Amino acid sequence: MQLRRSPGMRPMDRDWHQERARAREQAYSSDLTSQFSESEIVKYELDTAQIDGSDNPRTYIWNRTIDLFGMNGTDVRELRNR
Amino acid sequence: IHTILYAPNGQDVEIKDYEDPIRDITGVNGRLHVDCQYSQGRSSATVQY
Repeated sequence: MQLRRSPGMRPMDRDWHQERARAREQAYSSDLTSQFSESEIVKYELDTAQIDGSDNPRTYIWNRTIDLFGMNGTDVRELRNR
Repeated sequence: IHTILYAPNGQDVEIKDYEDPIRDITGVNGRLHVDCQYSQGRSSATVQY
């Protein structure tokens, strides 16, 4: 018998995909222990998701303290030479 | 005496407006390529004080 949490079934769960997509989008580093619950790391097999902060949009969005020029909120991967 | 005008985008002066894609700056820029050359410099005399 198989349950949604059982190890051979995880790739069929829509939620396992969606939460691994979230984890990649919300991380800043491959250091999972700092950023996620032990429950999340186990339930979503986050060791095997390519989490590194490269997919988080905030890695690329500018957020300077003072904003005279409307530079804040621009995303470098949307520029002409990217 | 020849004045030689070259422009890549037309016949004459080209003026271009732009927004900076990042910085909330607008500009206007003009260009023209020009040379001047005597065909025959003997056809010309300066008057001197």
